[PDB]
Amino acid sequence: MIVPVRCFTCGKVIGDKYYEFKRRVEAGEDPEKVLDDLGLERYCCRRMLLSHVELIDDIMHYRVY
Amino acid sequence: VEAVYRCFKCGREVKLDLSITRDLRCPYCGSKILYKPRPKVPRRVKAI
Amino acid sequence: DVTPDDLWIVMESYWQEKGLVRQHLDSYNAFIERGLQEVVNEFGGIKPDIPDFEVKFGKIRVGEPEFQEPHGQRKPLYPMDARIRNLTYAAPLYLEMIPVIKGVEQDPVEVRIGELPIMLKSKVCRLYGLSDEELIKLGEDPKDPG
Ligand SMILES: [Zn+2]
Ligand SMILES: [Zn+2]
Repeated sequence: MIVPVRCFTCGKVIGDKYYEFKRRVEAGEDPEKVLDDLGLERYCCRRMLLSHVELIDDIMHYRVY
Repeated sequence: VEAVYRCFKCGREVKLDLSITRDLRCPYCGSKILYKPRPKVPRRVKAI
Repeated sequence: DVTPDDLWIVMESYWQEKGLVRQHLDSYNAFIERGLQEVVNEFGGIKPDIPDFEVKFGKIRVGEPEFQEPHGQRKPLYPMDARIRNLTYAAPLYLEMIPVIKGVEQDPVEVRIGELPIMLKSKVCRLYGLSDEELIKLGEDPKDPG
């Protein structure tokens, strides 16, 4: 549910760039420019950041012990 | 033998024995559901 | 003129205001509101094998979802507990009986005639009108339509 550590296709580490991308996009910057700045040229990597969902917060509230 | 259990709702610690207890109850909040906690022993998981 | 991208804004409000399962909730709410009283008024009353005593029916009232514990008293019930303890999410059904002695009516009496299962998120369920925080605290998915 949390952001994947590595890109599925080419194995590049993109786990640490998700929050940066989200915060920058929310500020109104061009998503393409932000992705290029972060250093993701192959669209295989860009897909992981663009299509991700953060469901960990939604499923965190129910505990099982 | 006496065993350890956790409440479903309040998540507190509740101790009782099923073979004797005629009425399961959480004394702190009255919940009728209890969990069996994870034992404190190491387990090995393969990262593959 | 208007544009399809504008009509989309209007159309979205339809699903925004009214859920996707309204055809169940509306019918069940109408049932609770009127159908019980109508089906009771259809029968009218009960006339046993008695010389000069009979009972005519009155109003119907349905209470909150509750459960009579075997070792305790009636307690409030929630859907999570009901579906974990293999219970049945139902509420008590109350009926008023009017006794008639020799053609005159006596004081009404209210009795329990049974339990009626409650459709979730209906106008009588405990989840009605709750915010997402409360539903989270009750162990429910806030996106559940009921
Ligand atoms: Zn990649
Ligand atoms: Zn408890």
